[PDB]
Amino acid sequence: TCPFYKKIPGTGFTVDAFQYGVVEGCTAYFLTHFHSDHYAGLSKHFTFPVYCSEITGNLLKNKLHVQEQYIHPLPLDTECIVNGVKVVLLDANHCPGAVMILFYLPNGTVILHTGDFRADPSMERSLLADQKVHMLYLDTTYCSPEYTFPSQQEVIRFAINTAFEAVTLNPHALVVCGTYSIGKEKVFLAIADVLGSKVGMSQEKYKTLQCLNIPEINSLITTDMCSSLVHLLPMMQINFKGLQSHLKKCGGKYNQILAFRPTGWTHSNKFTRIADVIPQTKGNISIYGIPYSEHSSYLEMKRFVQWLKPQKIIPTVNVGTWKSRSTMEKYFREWKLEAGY
Ligand code: NI
Repeated sequence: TCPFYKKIPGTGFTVDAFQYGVVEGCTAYFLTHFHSDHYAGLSKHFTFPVYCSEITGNLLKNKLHVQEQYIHPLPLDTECIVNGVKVVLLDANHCPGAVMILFYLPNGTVILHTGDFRADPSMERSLLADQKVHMLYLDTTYCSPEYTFPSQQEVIRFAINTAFEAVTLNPHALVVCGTYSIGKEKVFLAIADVLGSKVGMSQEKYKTLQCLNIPEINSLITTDMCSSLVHLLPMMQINFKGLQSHLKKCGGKYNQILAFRPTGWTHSNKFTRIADVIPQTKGNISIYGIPYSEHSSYLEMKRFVQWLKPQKIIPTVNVGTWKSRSTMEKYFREWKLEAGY
């Protein structure tokens, strides 16, 4: 049965609620982005209307085989009527195709559902500036002050410099990057660009990337492993065993692997600077864990919420324990008392 935080009061709408069967009263199912916890339950046998971005729509059709007739893509930054309710989709600065959804209820209440997001100051000059928000359905993944990590720009700078240095010293070194979902494409694309290479990957991952509307993508990726010195592999293969096995497969073309594991937050963040990160090494294999986040840091989240000044906050992440829920409620009250709303 569908939890309260996936229901939109005063509508027949749900958000990211496809694993509960037919939801009584739901006339339109919104999907914020193509991550499996959020789409869990959709398949080619779904027959209710699905509203989403163009990109999410490409992925539902090609990867999940949902039928065309039930896919409803909406452009971003555009007032749209759905089943007689005005809605707007906003870029969530998460993975490709990810949105936030603004709902303008028939009684005058305005609701923002963030989906998954990485808050940014640029959101303060979107259509959110223009009117008041009563209720906020908030991605609270990292809602605790221990959660620090650097900017995406700093992390990409570290990766580009690390890779270019290693391959310029040893032209026979291979770079490998792990992936298990869409998102974080900048990691492998920025590294391949500095090396003057395409990125090689499986047929299944190539297909996924072809759904994402990335400009000039045909110039950046390929299924021909041999021609490429940046390879993508499943995240589960990013360990000494998996990589050894992969190097065997390249037929004596390379004698060193340098590998990247983009993680979310890891406790090494509370002591160390990005500059000072060191790999795990065994032999001719080095693995770097880099903190490339597509969710808000605690400070970014706090800034956003203090700017928006919502009347009520409903968390959508970390909701399963009493201790989590109580901790999040304490920070919302500090923020409100500090800012005066
Ligand atoms: Ni996500």
